[PDB]
Amino acid sequence: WDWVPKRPSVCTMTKWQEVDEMLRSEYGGSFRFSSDAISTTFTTNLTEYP
Amino acid sequence: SHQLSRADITTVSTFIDLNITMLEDHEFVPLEVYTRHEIKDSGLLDYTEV
Repeated sequence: WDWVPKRPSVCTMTKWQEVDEMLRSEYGGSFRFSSDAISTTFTTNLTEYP
Repeated sequence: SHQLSRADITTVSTFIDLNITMLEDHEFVPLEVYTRHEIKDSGLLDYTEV
């Protein structure tokens, strides 16, 4: 078989959704990401994920 | 002396204002994290295909 480098060949996370308008709000020491296109809301901590 | 239109005299409001707007109609689309085919494909070997 043809050999390819490991790092640019595999992905442990896969792109699922693209959101044009995902409103971000800061509330209760958390970030709320709300999308009306998919009617979906996520809650995250205020700190970035490296 | 003369006649006057109703608009000629400034009016003070004797009504208390109450503003209500309706809830907007929303549409929920079919959205799944993983489909049936992706979950089936997750397996490394399939006995039937092999």
